[PDB]
Amino acid sequence: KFTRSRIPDKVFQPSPEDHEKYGGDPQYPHKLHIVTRIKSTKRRPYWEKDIIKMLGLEKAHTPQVHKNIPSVNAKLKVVKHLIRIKPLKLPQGLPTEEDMANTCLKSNGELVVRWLLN
Amino acid sequence: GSKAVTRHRRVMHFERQKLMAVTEYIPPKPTINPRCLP
Amino acid sequence: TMMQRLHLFPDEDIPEDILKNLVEELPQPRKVPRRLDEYTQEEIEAFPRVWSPPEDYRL
Amino acid sequence: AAALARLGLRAVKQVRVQFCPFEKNVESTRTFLQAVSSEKVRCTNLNCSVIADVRHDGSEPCVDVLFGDGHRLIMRGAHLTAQEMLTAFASHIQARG
Amino acid sequence: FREVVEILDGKTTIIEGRITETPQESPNPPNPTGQCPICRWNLKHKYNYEDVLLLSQFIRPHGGMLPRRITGLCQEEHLKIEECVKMAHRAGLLPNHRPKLPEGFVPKSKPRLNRYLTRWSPRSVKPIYNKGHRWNKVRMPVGSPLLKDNVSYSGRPLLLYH
Amino acid sequence: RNRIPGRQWIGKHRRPRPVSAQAKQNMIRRLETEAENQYWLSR
Amino acid sequence: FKTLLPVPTFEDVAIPEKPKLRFVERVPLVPKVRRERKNLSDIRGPSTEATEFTEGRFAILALGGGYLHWGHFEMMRLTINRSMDPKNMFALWRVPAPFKPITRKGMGQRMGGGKGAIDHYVTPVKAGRLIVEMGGRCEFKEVQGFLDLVAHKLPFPAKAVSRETLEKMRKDQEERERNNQNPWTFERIATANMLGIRKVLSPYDLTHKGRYWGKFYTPERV
Amino acid sequence: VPKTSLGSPPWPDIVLPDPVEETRHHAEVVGQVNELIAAGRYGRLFAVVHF
Amino acid sequence: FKTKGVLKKRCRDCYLVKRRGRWFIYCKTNPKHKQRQM
RNA sequence: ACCAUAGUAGGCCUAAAAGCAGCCAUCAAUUGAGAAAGCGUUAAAGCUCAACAAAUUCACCAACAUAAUCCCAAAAACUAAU
RNA sequence: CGAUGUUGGAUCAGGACACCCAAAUGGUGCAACCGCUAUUAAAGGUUCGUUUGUUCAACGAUUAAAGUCCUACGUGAUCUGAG
Ligand SMILES: [Mg+2]
Ligand SMILES: [Mg+2]
Ligand SMILES: [Mg+2]
Ligand SMILES: [Mg+2]
Ligand SMILES: [Mg+2]
Ligand SMILES: [Mg+2]
Ligand SMILES: [Mg+2]
Ligand SMILES: [Mg+2]
Ligand SMILES: [Mg+2]
Ligand SMILES: [Mg+2]
Ligand SMILES: [Mg+2]
Ligand SMILES: [Mg+2]
Ligand SMILES: [Mg+2]
Ligand SMILES: [Mg+2]
Ligand SMILES: [Mg+2]
Ligand SMILES: [Mg+2]
Ligand SMILES: [Mg+2]
Ligand SMILES: [Mg+2]
Ligand SMILES: [Zn+2]
Ligand SMILES: [Zn+2]
Repeated sequence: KFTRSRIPDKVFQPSPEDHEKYGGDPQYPHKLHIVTRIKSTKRRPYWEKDIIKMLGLEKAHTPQVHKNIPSVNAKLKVVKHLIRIKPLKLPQGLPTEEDMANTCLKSNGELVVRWLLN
Repeated sequence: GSKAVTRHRRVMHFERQKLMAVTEYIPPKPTINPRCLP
Repeated sequence: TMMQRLHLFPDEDIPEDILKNLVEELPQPRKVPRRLDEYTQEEIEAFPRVWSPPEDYRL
Repeated sequence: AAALARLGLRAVKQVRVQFCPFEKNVESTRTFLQAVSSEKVRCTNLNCSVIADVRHDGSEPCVDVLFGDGHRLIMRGAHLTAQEMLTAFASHIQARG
Repeated sequence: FREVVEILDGKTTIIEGRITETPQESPNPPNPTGQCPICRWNLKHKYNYEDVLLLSQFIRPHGGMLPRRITGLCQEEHLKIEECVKMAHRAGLLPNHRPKLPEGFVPKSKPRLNRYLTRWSPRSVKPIYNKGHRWNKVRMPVGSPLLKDNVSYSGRPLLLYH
Repeated sequence: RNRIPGRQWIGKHRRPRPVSAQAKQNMIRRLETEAENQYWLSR
Repeated sequence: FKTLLPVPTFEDVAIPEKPKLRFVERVPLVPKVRRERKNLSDIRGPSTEATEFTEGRFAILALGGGYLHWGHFEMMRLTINRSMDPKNMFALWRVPAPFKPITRKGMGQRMGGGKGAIDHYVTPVKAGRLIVEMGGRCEFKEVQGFLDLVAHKLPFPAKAVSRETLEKMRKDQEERERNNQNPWTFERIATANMLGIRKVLSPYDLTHKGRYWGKFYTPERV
Repeated sequence: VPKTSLGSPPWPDIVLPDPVEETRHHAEVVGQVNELIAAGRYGRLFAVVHF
Repeated sequence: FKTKGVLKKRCRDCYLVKRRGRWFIYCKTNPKHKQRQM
């Protein structure tokens, strides 16, 4: 029988070089995910289809942002072969209420607050 | 449909073949051949 | 049709009619290696003797 | 020494080998001597004598072989190798005889 | 290079060894620590069947390969150079290294087919009558797998079968 | 002249089709994205 | 001139009586009346039992999986018994007599109607199991020479091995797998279900790790 | 310095001018074109436009 | 001559030779030892 | 490539068993050569192996025919390709 | 299955080669004549009768030989209809 699948925790214990490699900080985990749906749910089991639906990942190549809490990481772990996950970065920090209209999201995964001054 | 075990070697699903082909052993290649070293 | 615009001659003998239309000559797609007798003695002495044969040995 | 035995040395009269033991170049001629001196080649014909001439001063090793064609084959091994001497010997002394 | 001379005078035959001058290894190699002759000149994975100036250094005046213990080649490279020499003979380079035979130059045969990079010998190859379809296809060998390690400047691996 | 028995891609005997350098590239690139993917899922 | 070397000497070898192979029976003495389903799963994958030597220093090692019926036992028994010095060598069965009933129908039957009847008995052999174990005051080389015949006439691919040969190829097997240059191994991808590949794989694969496929075993597979 | 079919890359060697002389050359050229514009010596213009 | 899948020397006088893109076993003493690899 | 002489037909059973149907010992001369690893003989004699000496590139395994109207894209080993 | 008419003959044969004859060879427990094997070769050949509906098979006489097969067990909008 083809079934769902366990994923041993050993997979998710990061090696010290990986920090250097993907650009994560050894000390502090990032706060938010930008998840994108890179593949299609067709030819995949219904449960992955559902997980993708409830992650807001319905439309392809569109970014979506999610908490980095374990509740979410569980579902993401199920569909991790269908998606691309990159940490959200805030060079200019989080947007105030004056900056909502000028916000834009650059492909390096970073959120710029002031877009196109004069 | 064929049984799991068979006599004739049993062609794989293409995706499995791609798996097999990507995961082949790669022998380490020394920078200089030890023979052509002193 | 465009097979009719192709003209093939086994050697170089071409009707002067067909010679008089030629605009330009395409560069040959393979670089032809010279034989050993084509090389200038300059080029032969310029390339290193790699090994030193024993004087006793006969060729 | 075998290829000489197969070839039926009986067409030969006299074989002498003149060489100079203390020279550095004589190993070849010596190899020839021990190839012709072997029991097979020696017993193919009893009409043939094998003489070893040993001198310190002569300084040039040499091999001289007479046979009944009225032929005289003289090979001066100096820079000549053993099996070149024995091949020359074979094709020379067999094809003629 | 030691020539062997034979003379016939009055029912006496003289055979003698005679020494000529051998050219010497060029004064200053790039990798003097290097073991094998190809390697100390940094020619490993560089020479092809096409490089004659290199190949003609190991062979005999009559076109055959020199032995290995004389030349000093690393075993692998010896085989490579042998392949190359065959391939180059067949390609029609080294025309001076054939054996000279006064009679046989006269009897023309159909003008030599120009070929290059030929792995087998011409007399030994059966024509492939059956080709075969896209999935089972008979491929025709070009060049030798001994040279599959030559440096590729394009980056794409040399294509050994078509 | 060399027929594939029955239907091409289905049965006990199938059309042999080989894996392409292209396919190895693609598969490997996916793998890389997934390894990174499960790095970011780790902490 | 060549210098000698000390010859291997066997003072410690004790030869048992009846050194030649026992005759094995075509059919077990208590014939199985109840028709068994065929686990093919008993030929499939690596072997657990009979992986190691016991008394002897030589063996035939099974590289594939297969069924051994009486014909093969006969073949091995005769071939080995007249190929050995009964004084200096002894042999041993590392495999049980054939116990597993295999059915057939008369040729010309339509499908269905019930199970067939018991035609013969076989022994299941998983890849990596020693078939026959030969000890003695022998050097490996003679034994190897005539053992490879037997090995070759077995249904699965097989080899003749000594203790030294076996540990050689095992250390080589693991050393090849810690040498590996490419980051992507069957284990690594399968366990973590990368690319959702678990869809195309069988559960057993997690254990087999792409070394075993059906009854076949490819040793080159890391 | 030996020469084999391979040891030398099969493509023309490139020499790109020093950055300073290049910056000078560029300013010079721009000056020239700019003169062409100021004088009105361009005949008729075409323009590729995103719309 | 026999066409065989495996060539093996049947005596000390057999020699082994590659001609016409094949392997051959020729024997001068016993011509019955002649073999051609298929 | 090279080379082969000694107790001795070792003791037995057999018409004969002389290194070589079989059973048992497996010692011993010579720098060196098994109471003999292959062939051979009715029993021998006779050819080779291992032994000295002579020398010394490297040498473990690996090879496998075919169908019926007409083969079946054409072709091609490098100018830079995550 | 709103029909892909079925055995053997006749006629005309298309093809494979796993060769029966003709050609060229290797091995022989090949002296010679015969043979027995194996390799290569498919342009051309491969009989007439007694009985059987017969294909096979048996028998008479011969042939250089009387090949093995495939073609909707080739071929009924060309024939036959014994079965
Ligand atoms: Mg199934
Ligand atoms: Mg079909
Ligand atoms: Mg099919
Ligand atoms: Mg087998
Ligand atoms: Mg010897
Ligand atoms: Mg055949
Ligand atoms: Mg075509
Ligand atoms: Mg119907
Ligand atoms: Mg209709
Ligand atoms: Mg016809
Ligand atoms: Mg044929
Ligand atoms: Mg004939
Ligand atoms: Mg015909
Ligand atoms: Mg039928
Ligand atoms: Mg019909
Ligand atoms: Mg009809
Ligand atoms: Mg009608
Ligand atoms: Mg019709
Ligand atoms: Zn080298
Ligand atoms: Zn032989």
